[PDB]
Parts: sequence; structure tokens; C-alpha cells
Amino acid sequence: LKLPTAPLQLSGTSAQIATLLWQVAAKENQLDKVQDELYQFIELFKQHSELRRLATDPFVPTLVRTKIISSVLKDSGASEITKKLFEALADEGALSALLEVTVNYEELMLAHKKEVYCTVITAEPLDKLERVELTKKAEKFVDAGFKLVMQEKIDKKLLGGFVIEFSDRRVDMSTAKKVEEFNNFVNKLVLSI
Amino acid sequence: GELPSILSSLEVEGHSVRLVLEVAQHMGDNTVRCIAMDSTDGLVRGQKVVDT
Amino acid sequence: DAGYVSQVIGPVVDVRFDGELPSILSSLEVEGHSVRLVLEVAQHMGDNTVRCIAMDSTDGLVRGQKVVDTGSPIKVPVGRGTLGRIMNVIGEPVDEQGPIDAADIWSIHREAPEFTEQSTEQEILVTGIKVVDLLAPYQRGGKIGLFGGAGVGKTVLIMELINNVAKAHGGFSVFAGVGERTREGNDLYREMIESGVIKLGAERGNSKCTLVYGQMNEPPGARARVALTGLTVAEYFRDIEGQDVLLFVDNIFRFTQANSEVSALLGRIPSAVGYQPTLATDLGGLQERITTTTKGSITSVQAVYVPADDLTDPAPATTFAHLDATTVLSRSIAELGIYPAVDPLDSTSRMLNPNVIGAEHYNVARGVQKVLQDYKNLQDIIA
Amino acid sequence: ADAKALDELRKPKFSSKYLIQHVSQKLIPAVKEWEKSYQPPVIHLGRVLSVGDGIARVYGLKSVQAGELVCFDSGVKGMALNLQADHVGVVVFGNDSVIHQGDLVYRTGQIVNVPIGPGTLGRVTDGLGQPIDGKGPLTNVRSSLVEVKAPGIIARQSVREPLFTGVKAVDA
Amino acid sequence: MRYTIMVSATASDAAPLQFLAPYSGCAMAEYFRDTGKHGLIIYDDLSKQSVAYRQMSLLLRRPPGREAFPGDVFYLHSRLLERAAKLSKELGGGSLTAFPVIETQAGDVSAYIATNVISITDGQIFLETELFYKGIRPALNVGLSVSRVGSAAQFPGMKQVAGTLKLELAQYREVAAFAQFGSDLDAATQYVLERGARLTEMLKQKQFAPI
Amino acid sequence: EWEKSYQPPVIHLGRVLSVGDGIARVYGLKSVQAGELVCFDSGVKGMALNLQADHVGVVVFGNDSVIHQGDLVYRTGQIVNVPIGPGTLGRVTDGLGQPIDGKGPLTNVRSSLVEVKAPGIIARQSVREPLFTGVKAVDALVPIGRGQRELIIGDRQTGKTAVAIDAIIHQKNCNEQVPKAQRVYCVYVAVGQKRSTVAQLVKLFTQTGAMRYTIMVSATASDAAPLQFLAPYSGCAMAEYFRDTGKHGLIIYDDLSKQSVAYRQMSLLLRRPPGREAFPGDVFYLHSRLLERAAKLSKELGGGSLTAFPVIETQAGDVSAYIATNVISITDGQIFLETELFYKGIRPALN
Amino acid sequence: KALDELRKPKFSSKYLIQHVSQKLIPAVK
Ligand SMILES: Nc1ncnc2c1ncn2[C@@H]1O[C@H](COP(=O)(O)OP(=O)(O)OP(=O)(O)O)[C@@H](O)[C@H]1O
Ligand SMILES: Nc1ncnc2c1ncn2[C@@H]1O[C@H](COP(=O)(O)OP(=O)(O)O)[C@@H](O)[C@H]1O
Ligand SMILES: [Mg+2]
Repeated sequence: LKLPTAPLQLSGTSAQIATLLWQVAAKENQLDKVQDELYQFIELFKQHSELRRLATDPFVPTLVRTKIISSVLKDSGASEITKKLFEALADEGALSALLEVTVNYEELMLAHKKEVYCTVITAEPLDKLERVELTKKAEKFVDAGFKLVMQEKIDKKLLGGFVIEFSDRRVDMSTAKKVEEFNNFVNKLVLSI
Repeated sequence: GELPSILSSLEVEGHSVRLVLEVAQHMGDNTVRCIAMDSTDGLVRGQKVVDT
Repeated sequence: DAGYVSQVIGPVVDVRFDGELPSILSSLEVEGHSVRLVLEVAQHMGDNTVRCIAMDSTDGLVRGQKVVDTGSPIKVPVGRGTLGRIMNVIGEPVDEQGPIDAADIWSIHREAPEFTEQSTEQEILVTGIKVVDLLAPYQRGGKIGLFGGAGVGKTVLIMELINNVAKAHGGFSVFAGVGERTREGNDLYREMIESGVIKLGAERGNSKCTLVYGQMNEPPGARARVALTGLTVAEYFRDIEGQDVLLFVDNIFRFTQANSEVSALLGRIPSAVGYQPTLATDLGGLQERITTTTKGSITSVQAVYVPADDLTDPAPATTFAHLDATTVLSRSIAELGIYPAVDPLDSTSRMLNPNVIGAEHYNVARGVQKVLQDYKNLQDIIA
Repeated sequence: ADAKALDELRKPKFSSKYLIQHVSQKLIPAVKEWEKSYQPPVIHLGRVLSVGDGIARVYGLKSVQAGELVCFDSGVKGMALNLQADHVGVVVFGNDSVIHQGDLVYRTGQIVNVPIGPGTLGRVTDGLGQPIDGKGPLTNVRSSLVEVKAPGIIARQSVREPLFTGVKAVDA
Repeated sequence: MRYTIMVSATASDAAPLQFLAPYSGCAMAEYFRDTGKHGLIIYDDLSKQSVAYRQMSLLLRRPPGREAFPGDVFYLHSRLLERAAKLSKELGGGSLTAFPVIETQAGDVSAYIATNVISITDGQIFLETELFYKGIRPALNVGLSVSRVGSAAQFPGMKQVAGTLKLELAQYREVAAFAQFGSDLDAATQYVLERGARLTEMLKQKQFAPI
Repeated sequence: EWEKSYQPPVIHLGRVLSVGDGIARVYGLKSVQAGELVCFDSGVKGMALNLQADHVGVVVFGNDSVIHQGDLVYRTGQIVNVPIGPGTLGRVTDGLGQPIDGKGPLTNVRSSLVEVKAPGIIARQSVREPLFTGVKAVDALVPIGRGQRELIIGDRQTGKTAVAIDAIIHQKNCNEQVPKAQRVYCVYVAVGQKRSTVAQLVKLFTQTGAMRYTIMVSATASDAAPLQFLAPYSGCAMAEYFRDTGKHGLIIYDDLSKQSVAYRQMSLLLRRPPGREAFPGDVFYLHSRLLERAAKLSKELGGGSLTAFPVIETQAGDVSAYIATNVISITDGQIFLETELFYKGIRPALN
Repeated sequence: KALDELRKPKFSSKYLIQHVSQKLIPAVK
């Protein structure tokens, strides 16, 4: 009667599908099994046209929607957690709800691994010492014993330094911001003096 | 099978009264919109509905 | 780079974009239309989509048609050659004399002039109507309001005020037609070519007026921004040239109605009685741009149609805070056959004070107010 | 949960394909066992999702404009007043009882045009050009744009002609 | 009927055929303006065309406003009554003159459709149900009815004598309600009652009698 | 010593989904507080009023044509505050707390939170000593005590500003011959007036000399919606400074109906549920926590006072309109200023 | 290209999560 606890809460009626999906698959310990199975359906929704007609056509009746999905979903290695899921979305026309339920299941899976994104922008590419001096200030800016990925990036307008685009937080140690804030502390003291 | 034309009648089955419906809007979902001409107390969501 | 119209609902159309969405209050263009169509964005939908307002009629927009970005607000051509020209909202000639002989296009959407550059020196603008210059004396460079019902005589005061003050000034003026009839628009074009304010031939540069016309036929994109198009060419002649320019705007109420006709259509709940929820920043942003600064002078003349002589509707009840001198037209005094039918009680200006004009002006106008209030309190009991 | 995560979802990261080889083999017999329950994919035509009382909501119609006369499959004429994201709200000229969920909607392309001219002097049509006076169709006539904007300022002159009404209550 | 076209949208027809019928009604009459002739148009029951506009939008999931009428209903009646005009010399000199009909809701001049169409149109003719039973037929209100162009819009011989007609009617409407005392003083408070009453008894006529 | 104190901020983020009409709906901000003052990228501030499940609604203190979709908002971690203190005297600030006079910054000031609770029961002492306001029709007929609420209701063009400013000039005519403690300081808060009318009001407080005692908070009609919403709270937060210092203070809100037009304009834009005359339901609560902030503190908690003079502009004398119904209910009395008897020579037309 | 129509959720039956939950727990062993 107990479900495995969701690592972070979400919004409703389109993303808590993924919260419920994570609460089912982690009970079956099928976590990285079914997550890239959602990816294949997106490639099925990308390349093939007959399946992606079924996710947006408003004229197909409510029995051809389920009798193609359960016809396509034989065993084939596919999980019955996944097979009972994709039956349910074509049961109530929710086959358009796939591209949202994945990216929050992506978020919830990266919430199960303690594994946060970032994107660091410099003016200079990072060598094998410059990148390993970066993380020791970056891991002051995560809250706990988390992981860290790297998405190194080049832009000329920053004059050295970095900006850690956590997508939730940002730390500006770039000098182009520093010379801007140096100029604002010039003007706030030359006008007052 | 096929949704009937607008302002055509329906005949419900299984009610205590011979209750008749009249379709007015085809509300999508292969489902129409009716106004019941008699008492609606006792309609279950599976009752067979035939048209004239 | 550029995007497509994705959705059309009457006079508001929706444009999707593939990255780098346009800034708010910029200009959009559709190709393959009958006339050049300008879309002015008012809100972002959220899914890479700006929501617009249409300067001309949308009947003809296909779903998916090519929409380019000008990346910039609406540009009208300002200049000294613009005198003697009947101008649109989007910078067009609609008097059919070539292009506009001017340069240095300017953004017609801007911020208000600040608090530091405000003029407090007040000069009595003697007009020539015996109820104006005694009772509600106008201010040079100040604000002139005109309320009254539909059929009391508002617009025939306005052209009378043009003949009073816009001829005996010598400088420049601007007639900003915001959603009035073409009849009082076309007739004013003839009675300024014959009176010589607007000239034709090779004497186009010595004229005194530009006509910015957003009359009733246009959809409410054009009737909502012709107020600003007429305003910014007046604010162009103020800061660059320094001359005093008289802004003769007609039907400010039609500016606020043209906003309110699509304000519900952009996804907003209606306000009080059915007018727009954002009327305060719509009209308050309009009015305080029309001031007089240290650099020059703008003397605004505002006509407002009020519905059925009821001043409790909030669309003119925001305007009463926004007008120094107010010439409130009563239909009763016109039902008496008295023209001008200017109320001795409702119409009261800000110059009326003995600390500015002199006690000889203030005491008789107050002496007018004693004998005319008691005449109203006695004409009930005279029956 | 943003659009860059959606564009990252456009990059495939599946790491295995142990379904796609077989679901591409059972796709085509599935859609051709249930082939009779498929209406054809309709792009430059239209087909009705919802219909009622003079406002019929039509899927598709990538080619229409605002104010294009459309023709339903029973001969009923229509008008596209607004065009939503996925569907087009169509206003229905006349009685609307004949339109079902799944009927075809044909674009006529033009803006709505009612026959004009002097051959109509003596005829009573409705607002659509069809005669109701029982004297047959309109002869020596032509179509014109009913959505045309007014004549401009440079087009008008001062009025002079008094338009006598024949009523002393009016003309005096 | 030789010189009359009539577009006739009944109440038993759908809404947009009534919504388009004044629009198609002016599409005929723009031809008479374009080719130099003069055109008469009467947009009869124009409030009921606006109710024919209100039916379509409120099924169309569009936001309502005053009296559940939509936002742009001023723009409906605006371009319906702006395309009637008097052109210049350079396009034949043709004309169009407009008669919209707005029924008040038993005396609401501040009714939502009324305040639009009283502000668009140039002159109005009030017909109260009061004046229709005092013998005044047609029951024109004189003190409330205005025009724009005044002179060179009447018969010019009538134009000189109209000022003698209007201003004496102006005093008479002020003295007609002062009949609660029995005054008839100084041969003026009786004579302007004696004049304007015969002016009312002058200015009645018969239905369907073009003179 | 500024370079030696530069620790970079960790500051948390939020990205904007939809932005329009001075209302920006932001995504993210896992810890933003209710009514927290945020800052955008382009230097314009903002407050988040409502906080929903997925997106957070943020109202904007300024022009809104600078923010695209996908811009960033930084949380300042502080509920919106205004600089209070004596250095504000003579300055003309905007309602957020920045000066617009052109006189540089506001020095000898301290920032404090504009949103606190009113003084309770035991904070109060019964108002006994009187405030004197110069207009003899106010002082003798419908009198006003030091630490009291009195509503200057009226029409427009009728003198509601005149009853306000003639009280202010009377204080300058009273403060020069009264000792240091019981000197009544003025904060006339201009809501919804023009940017040129305040120019006349900055002149009359200078030319008479009252600008030694007056702070002119003028959120115009030209700025955005929440500045006209926040100008009474910040102006009463300026009146908070003169309360707990123990001095006596005069706080005047002018045309508080426009502040109701301010709280209407943001509420329907934020899709809060509308109530009577399409105002939000809680607009009576946002009028009361304003007007219950000015009172007389007792002899154990400071001894100072605070008397508030709100102004409601009616339409034709309807004292039962919904906005006037609220303010008459929370305030004590009424100084009804009718337009019709104003031309009957009784100045002010005090019915 | 082929995923622009799939970019957002769209469905009827705002209580959809309760529908799918009874169709996800059956395959729970
Ligand atoms: N004692 C007085 N004698 C003569 N005029 C006065 C007097 N008091 C006020 N007024 C008039 O009041 C007008 C404006 O004053 P004030 O701004 O106080 O009115 P108000 O009711 O606030 O108007 P609004 O609400 O439109 O701003 C001035 O034109 C002034 O002439
Ligand atoms: N001083 C005047 N002399 C002659 N006619 C006047 C005068 N003042 C007003 N009128 C009449 O009032 C009528 C309404 O004028 P107008 O300004 O068009 O009203 P509105 O602004 O309500 O449309 C005009 O037909 C005009 O003849
Ligand atoms: Mg005032």
C-alpha cells in the first residue's frame, strides 16, 4: 500500500504522470530500462509518420487508437509497464502527452542520481588545469554531495571569468560583469563626494 | 457507427419511461449533444440508445 | 530570423517565432497582402509567440504567411516637410502627393518626459470665446479638454479654436484625428486650404499643420495609436526645433475605446462596466507625454466624446484628473438654443485664481458663479 | 521543462533499438487491418470536428483566410470568421442541420461577394445574392467586395445636395 | 419597385445572413456612388443586426463586454456607416446617404448600441412614444434633434424661413410645461403658446403620403 | 576596500514564459517569497504578488517593453522596502524609493519594510489633543484630532487637494512657533496626479517654505500600475519613521480611488477572481491595512501620533459607490465636498 | 519537422492522472 517516494514534487495532470511513472518503475527497479524506452517512442514519433498521425489526428475513433498501440506493442523486449502506459494514453487520447512526460521523467531520473546540469561560458577554452580549478568553486555552489556535468562554452563578450548557468542559479565571476559593477561603484561615490 | 443528423430523434432503451432525445450539437469525440424531453432520473452511462 | 502568422482571431493575430522573439511594441510586416500591414505586439503568449494588434483589416491573412521583423517600434517620418500632409498611423501619405518629404524616422513609442524638466510658468491663452476666456481660462502650453455628448457641439468648438489660436500663432500645429467622422475630417481639409494653413504647389514648406488621421473606418489598431502618431511629431517639433506646437486631438475617448475593443481579445478580463482593465496606464501614459518642458512648448487641445452626458463612466472619469482646463459641454444649454453650450458650473480651469491673473478677472468669474448657481437653485422653484 | 529540453529531445539518445526493427514491421499490417476506420489526411480542404447552431468548428484548412467563403459538402455556404491554432471556426450561412462530424468543407477562396449592378433594380435577394422574389437569378450584374474599407479623405468633397424626404417634419 | 432594391434577412434565417445583410446592402449602393449617381440606403433594424452579431460571437468563445456584446461592435457599425459618402469631383461625384434604425429599449439613450450609433451618425431623429399619442405624427422630437451642415442642406427658400420656425419652436417647448397656473400674461406667454401649438398642428401629416 | 569585499553572489534564478501589460509570468524561483521584490535583467525591478504551482506571477515597477521571453529574474531575498528617514525631507521620490527630483540620492535615510502590521490595542491611546488644519470649516465644524482618520471625499475640480495643501501650509504656519517635539511633519502622497501638477506642488512647498517639512511622494499617472499601488504604503512607511521617533506626523493620500484603479488594474491582469465592480475581493483589506497604520501610540511605546487624510473622488456625489463604501467604513467620518454648492460661495463646500 | 505538433500536452479529461494510474499499477507484479 506504499509507493516509493518521489524525489521532488511537480505540477499536475501532465507531469505527475511522470511522477507516478517514477513511483511505479522504481518499485519494479526498471529505471534506466524504461527511460530510454520513452526515447524510442520519440524517435518513433520523429521518423515514422503513421504513428505520429495517431497522436494528433482528431478523426480517428477511440478503438483504432488502442487497437494499433496494443497491436504495435507486442512483447518485442518492451516492458509491460511501458506497454500499459502507452495503452493508457491512447485510451484517452493522451498520445500528445509524451514530450512532456519524458523531460520531467528525465528531470526526476536526474533527481534520483543527484546529478545537476550546468553551462560554463568563458572567453578562453578550458585546459586540463583550468577546468579542474573551476569545479572547486562550482561545488561550493551545489548544496550537497551532488554530481556535476560539464557543458563548456565560448563567447567573446565575457572578458575571462565564468557564469555557472545552473538553470536554477547563476554565479557571475566574469570580469565583464566586474568592470561593470566597478563602474557603478565609481559613480555612486564620485557623485556623493 | 455513425452520428445522426441534427434535430433527429433518439430512443433510449431500459428506462421506466419511453424517453426521447434530440441531437443538436455534434460535440466532437464521436459524441452528440441532446436535450431530454422527459425525466432523466435513472440514466446509467452504458444504456443502449437507438435512433429513428 | 523571421516567423509566421499562426492564428487569426478577428483584429488580433498571433505570430510564432523561431528564436529571438521581438521586443514589445515593435513592428511586424506581412508580405503578399493588399496593403502594407503593421502588427504591434502587446503581449507574449509564452510558447515563442507574440500577440499583436492590426493597423488595417486582417481579412486576408492565411495561416502561415511570411512575417518579417523590423526589430524596432513604429516609425513615422517626422520633419518640416510633413507640414501640409494628411498622415496615417504607420507613416503613409493618404493625401496622394508622393512620399513624405522628410527624413530621420523616430520611434513613436517612448517614455514620458521626466519630473525634472517640467514647466510651472503659466500664461493665459486668450482664445476669443466669451465663456472660455472669462470662466475657464486656458493655459499656454497647458491642457485644454472638451467633454460633452454626441450632438452638443464639441468638434465645431475645435475648428473654432483652430481659427482662434492656431492661425494667430505663426508657428506649427498638428491636427490629430483619432476616430472621428470623415465628414468633419474632409471638411477640415478644405477649410484649411482655403484659409491657407495647408498649401499646395511648391509652397509646401511654409505651411503650419500636419494632419494625422485615424478616423472611424479603420480597425482599432489604427484608432488606438493615431493618438501617439500625432503626439510624437508634436514632440519632435518641441525638442528639436523649440517652437510651440498646438496639438488638436479629436476624440480622446475613441483612443481609449480602440484599446478597449481588443483589450478583452488579448486575453484580459473586463474592468468596470465593460471598459478595459489597463485604462490607467493607457491614458496616463498618453497624457503626461503631452506637457510643456524647459526646451519647448506643447499646448494640447483635447476633445472627448462622453456617452449620454454621464460623467460616472470610468473612461472619461480618468480624464478629469488629466486636464487642467476643461470646457464641459451641457446639452441643456444647447436645448436652450445657446451656442456655445458651455457649462458655467461644470467647466472650470486651473488658471482661475487671483494669485496669477489678477483680482479683476477672478472676482467677476466668481461673481458669475454666484449668480448662475443660484439661478439653477431657483429655476426649480420658479415652476 | 523548457523548449531547449524539447530540442534536446530532438537529438536521439536512445542507446538501443530493440523495438524499432519490429514495430516498423507490424505498423503497416496494423493500419491496413483497421484501414476502413481511417478518414484520409486532409490539408487544403477541411472536415468538421464540431457543428452546431451556425458555428461549425473545422479541422485543417491550411489555405483559408479570415473572411473566405467556404462551401460545405451539402452545398451550404459558410464564412471563416476566426482561425484558431489547430482548427478554424466557421460561421454557417443558413440552417445547419445537414452537417455531421466528418463532413467535407470546401474552400472557395474568394472574399464573400454579393451581386451588384443596375440589373438588380427590382429584385429582392437575401444577404447572399440568392433571389427570393420568384423572378429567377440576377441578370446583368457582377460581384464586388463587401469588405472594402471606406473612401478616404482625399476622395470626399463637401456635401451640398439637400436630399428632400418629402416630409415637412424632416426637411424643415 | 422599379427604382428599389431590397435585401431582406428575416428573423427565421441564421445569424450571419442577418449579419451580412446591411454589409451586402451597402455593397449594392457603392455601385450607385461609384458611377456618379446618388444612392439612398436604409439600414432598418440596425440594433437587430447587432443582436445578429452578438449571437455569432458568444457561440464563438469570444469575450463579451457591455450587455454581453463583444468588444469590436463599435467597429462593426463604424465601417458599416463610413462607406456611405459623397465623393469628390474626381470620381463621378456620386453620393450615399444613410438611414440607420436603432430601437431604444423603451427609452435608454445610454443603451450600448445607441451610444455607438449616436456618435457615428451626423444627425438623429428622436421618436418617443410620448409624442406619438399627442397627435404628432410623425413624432419627431425637435429640441433633441440636431444635424451638422445646416444651411445648404435644406431648401434655400425654406432655409431663410426655417430660422423663423426653429427659434419660435425653441421658446415654445419651454413654455408648454408652464401651464400649471393659468397665467397667459402680457400677450406673449399666451401667443407663443398660441403660435407653437398651431405649429404642432401644422407639422402633422399622414402615413405614406409623400408631399 | 571595495575590491577586498567582493564575494560573488549565488543568486537564484527564474526565466520568463509570458510577459505582457506590465505583468511578467516567470518560471522557476523555487524560493521566492510572497510579495518579494525581484529584479529583472534590464535594471527594472519587480514584485511577485501571486505564486502559483508552475509559473510565478510578477508585477513590474516600470516600463515593460524591455523584457523578452527567456530573460532572467534575480531574487533579492527581501520584501519590498523604501528608504525612510529625515533626509527625505524636501525630496520628491517615486513610490518605490528612488528620487526623481534631480537632487541626487537620498542620504541620512534607512530602508525599512513597507509591509508590517498595524498597531494593536495596547499600542493605542485615545486621541485627545487636536490637530489644527487652518481651514476653519474643518477645524470648528468637523474637527480632526492628532492621530485620527478623516476622509476628504468629494467630486473633482472641487478642492480636495486644496483642503489637503492648506492644512500643510498651516503646519508650516504653526511649526515655526511650536517646540521641537510636537511639530507636525507632512507627507502628501500624490497618487494618480499629473507629472506637471506635482511641479506646481513642489513649487508651493518651496515658495512658502514648507519644503523643510514636506516629503512629496508622487507616483504619477505616467508610470506603471504597482507604483500607484505601492505609493500609499511607502508613503505611510515614511509616516512610520515619524511615529516611533515620537514626533507628530501628517500623512495625506490624495485620490486613493486611483490607487483602487491601481489595485484593479493588476488584479484583473493577474487573473485573480473579480468581485464587485470588477475589483478584487480583498481590496477592502488592502485599503484597511493602509489606513489602520496611522494612529496614536501610547505613552509606553513612543508617545507619537500619526493622522491620515485619504481622499476619494466620487462621480456626482454618490457616497454609496463601492470604493467609497470601503473607505467611509474604515475611516471615522467624512468631509463631503460637493461641486454644486462650491459655486454657492461657501468655501469649502462642506455639507 | 515531425514533432512540432507534439510540443505540448493536449487532452480532454482533466482527471487524466487518475485514469492512467489504474492502467499503470496492473503490470506491477
Ligand atoms: N478658496 C478658493 N477660492 C477660489 N478657488 C478655489 C478655492 N479653493 C479651490 N479653488 C479652485 O480649485 C481648483 C483646483 O483645486 P484642487 O486641486 O484642490 O481641486 P480638486 O478637487 O483636487 O480638483 P481635482 O480633483 O480635479 O484635482 C482651482 O482651479 C482653484 O481655482
Ligand atoms: N456656435 C455655434 N453656432 C452654430 N452651430 C453650433 C454652434 N455650436 C454648436 N453648434 C451645432 O452643434 C452641432 C454638433 O456639432 P459637433 O461638434 O459635430 O457635435 P459632436 O461633437 O457632438 O459631433 C453642429 O451641427 C452645430 O451646428
Ligand atoms: Mg484633485
